[PDB]
Amino acid sequence: NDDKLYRADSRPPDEIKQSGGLMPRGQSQMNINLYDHARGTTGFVRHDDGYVSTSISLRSAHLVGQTILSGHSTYYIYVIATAPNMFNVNDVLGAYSPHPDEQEVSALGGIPYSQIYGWYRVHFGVLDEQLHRNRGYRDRYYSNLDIAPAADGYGLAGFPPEHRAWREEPWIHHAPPGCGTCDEKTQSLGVKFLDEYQSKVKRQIFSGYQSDIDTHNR
Amino acid sequence: TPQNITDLCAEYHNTQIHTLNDKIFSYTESLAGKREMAIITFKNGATFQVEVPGSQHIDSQKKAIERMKDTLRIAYLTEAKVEKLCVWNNKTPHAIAAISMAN
Amino acid sequence: TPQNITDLCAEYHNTQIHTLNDKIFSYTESLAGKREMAIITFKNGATFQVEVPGSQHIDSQKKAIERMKDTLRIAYLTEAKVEKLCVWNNKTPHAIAAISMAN
Amino acid sequence: TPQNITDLCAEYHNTQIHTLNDKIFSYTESLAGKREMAIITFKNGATFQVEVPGSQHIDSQKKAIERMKDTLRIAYLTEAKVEKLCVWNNKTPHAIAAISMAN
Amino acid sequence: TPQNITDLCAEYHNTQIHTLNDKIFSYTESLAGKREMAIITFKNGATFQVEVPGSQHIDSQKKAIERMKDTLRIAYLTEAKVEKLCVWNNKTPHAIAAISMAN
Amino acid sequence: TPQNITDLCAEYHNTQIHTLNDKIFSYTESLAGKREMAIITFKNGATFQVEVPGSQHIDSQKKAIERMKDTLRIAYLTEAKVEKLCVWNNKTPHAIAAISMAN
Ligand SMILES: OC[C@H]1O[C@@H](O)[C@H](O)[C@@H](O)[C@H]1O
Ligand SMILES: OC[C@H]1O[C@@H](O)[C@H](O)[C@@H](O)[C@H]1O
Ligand SMILES: OC[C@H]1O[C@@H](O)[C@H](O)[C@@H](O)[C@H]1O
Ligand SMILES: OC[C@H]1O[C@@H](O)[C@H](O)[C@@H](O)[C@H]1O
Ligand SMILES: OC[C@H]1O[C@@H](O)[C@H](O)[C@@H](O)[C@H]1O
Ligand code: NA
Repeated sequence: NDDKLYRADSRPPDEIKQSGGLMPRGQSQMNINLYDHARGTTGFVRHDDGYVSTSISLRSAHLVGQTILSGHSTYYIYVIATAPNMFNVNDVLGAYSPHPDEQEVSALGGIPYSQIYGWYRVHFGVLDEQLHRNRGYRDRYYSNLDIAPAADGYGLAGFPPEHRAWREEPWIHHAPPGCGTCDEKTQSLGVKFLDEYQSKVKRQIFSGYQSDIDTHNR
Repeated sequence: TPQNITDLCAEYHNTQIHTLNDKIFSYTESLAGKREMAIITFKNGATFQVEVPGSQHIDSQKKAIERMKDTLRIAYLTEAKVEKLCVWNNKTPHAIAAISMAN
Repeated sequence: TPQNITDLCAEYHNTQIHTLNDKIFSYTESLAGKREMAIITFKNGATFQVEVPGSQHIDSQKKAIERMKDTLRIAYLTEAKVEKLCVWNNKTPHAIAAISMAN
Repeated sequence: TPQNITDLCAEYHNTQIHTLNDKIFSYTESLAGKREMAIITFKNGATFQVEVPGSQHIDSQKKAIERMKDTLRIAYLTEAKVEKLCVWNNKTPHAIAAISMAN
Repeated sequence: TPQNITDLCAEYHNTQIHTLNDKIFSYTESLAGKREMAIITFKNGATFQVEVPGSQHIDSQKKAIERMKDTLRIAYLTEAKVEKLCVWNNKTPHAIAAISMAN
Repeated sequence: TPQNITDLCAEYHNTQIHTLNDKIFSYTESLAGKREMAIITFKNGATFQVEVPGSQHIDSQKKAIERMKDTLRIAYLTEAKVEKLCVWNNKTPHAIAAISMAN
């Protein structure tokens, strides 16, 4: 469906375009681990350990931004489409979600440019009401998609091998080999997930880029 | 001049409209001699061809047959929802005359 | 030489500018004989054609008619915002002479 | 007229179907004289060509050869899963006659 | 043979380089008779054309003119950063001879 | 028939392989008379051309030269990693004869 997510970020739109989207800290194979990401503490809304966090409302994203990015004379709130690279952190980490009141939804591998609907500018903490639309966005494509179901994330929760969650439901039924080599398999599962996800986005965007071809004329 | 695919379709004999409102499930193309054609299917099992160019086509259609194969290949890849196809139903599989994409 | 679509449009009789500032809503393509053409619509109902090549076109326009059909398909599939169309309004639907896209 | 790639392949001598259900691992293209061809591979070493156009090809196949090389390039760049290839097995690498993608 | 656009531009009379380092702000294309051309603008107001093919062009340039319009269209649509243009400054708007993309 | 780009390159005395394993850094194309060509570079400074069609080309190479320019532009725009280039090294810049793309 056409639901949107929201994230305050000091990185401006030109940078986001150049970077191919909103990337996790370690990208510039990076560590991908949801439990580590969710527990991460500076100048950024959570974006370490292979994921990029968002809020489920503009109000929430703005409030988070004012906590972390006060003292930035200009920052942005990115409006982001739902798609199956996104996990509801509370649903996946369950009772072990470290900050449940934040109700975060986190994108495994970051948020590709095409998934960004647009952005608001925040000047001196004041949200400017004009939404700037992203030309890289694809509305039919992303409005046909939703976040990933929690069942696709339990196996990627990323708890350490000795963590009790791996012996409890729901995670027991999805534990990587060694969990309950655990961290090695968590990582490789994340890498596989991201590779498969990116294949779909490449297909959509790059196919559109090749829809100019006219065989007969040449 | 017709303003939409349904009215266009009614200008020809042995045609009908199929309403799919769905992306293409499969795309097949061939360079084998006398079978230089494309075939698409939809998840409901519906199968359609772009005909091999032949004496049944006038010269002005040759470029359009090539365009339609370009369009189907890339509609498949972009998962574009196909609204309707106008086809000739005196061929098996039904042969595509026109396509509309919407939604 | 014109530097924009409005001034280009003004050099021709029987033309007008439509200001859309919107992506294309539907794309229709036909290979049917004597109807080798494309039709697009916008969500406001506005409907436009790329004409079947004919006596009204000089030889230099033939390749440009083909380019325009390519442009409309990629604009549709990439959700490109169309700014303006220059069209001939002595045809139904209005016939595309030029397109501008901005942003 | 065949409705699928397997039945199409069966209309020809010296062909076989390869079932891949995988994206292309590498794409190579050449404009070197007498070697104007493409070669693709899959991850464990399966290798296919689109042949240099020659006397073994009728006119209608020459146009489709050019299309097929574009199809393979597009598929490679988009990481599109190739379902099946119909190939002539009397060439090395096996020579592509048709391709299917689903879904 | 030039290694870069600046050295290429310097081989011709009546040319100059524009260093833009920016995406194209607008793209306009026309199929109207005697104005079969494209026009691009940048946000700084700079406007450039691909000239209508004419007697000032040699045969070898015809395919290149068509390619250039393809390149500008896709550059615009993808927001590709244009590094430099080489243009003829004895036309208004200045006429594109070459383009370089980087970043 | 060669089975890969290295084999292909080895069929020609005046070619060599360059191994890049990197995306294209810049893409340049020209429509200027007698320089209807493309140039690419990589971040390490390596510079390659697709030559202007000339007397050294046979007819079968002409379509392949056009395809190569198509390939390089889309590779550039998609940031596709180029594995190897086969080039003629009796030209400056080295002139592309074949490309392989793999991750
Ligand atoms: O334009 C092509 C069409 O030609 C008709 O004469 C024939 O009945 C149709 O099946 C279709 O092939
Ligand atoms: O070049 C195309 C144009 O040709 C004119 O003569 C005609 O009145 C217009 O409707 C349009 O078709
Ligand atoms: O049409 C092309 C085909 O021609 C056949 O004669 C040949 O045996 C096949 O290998 C293939 O090249
Ligand atoms: O090749 C095209 C060029 O031809 C030249 O003769 C002319 O002075 C330039 O303005 C440009 O048109
Ligand atoms: O086929 C193209 C090649 O032709 C050769 O004769 C020439 O020496 C090479 O540099 C290259 O141009
Ligand atoms: Na969505």
